[PDB]
Amino acid sequence: VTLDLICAQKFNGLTVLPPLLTDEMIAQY
Amino acid sequence: SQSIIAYTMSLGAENSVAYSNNSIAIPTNFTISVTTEILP
Repeated sequence: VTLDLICAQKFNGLTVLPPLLTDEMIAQY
Repeated sequence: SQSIIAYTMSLGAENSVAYSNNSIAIPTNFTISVTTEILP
């Protein structure tokens, strides 16, 4: 699964917020 | 002298579980607990 249009989205006001728990912390659980 | 601070999220205390082929743990005591749960 794969987590550029992204660059273009940020020009129109689209924002993506980061997750609180990282991928490593998920692996710890 | 209090101020805002930034820190890494703690994932809980680290404990290494003792493991052996001849070793086992039998509870010698118990406690009756009351948990409170709420739902709308």
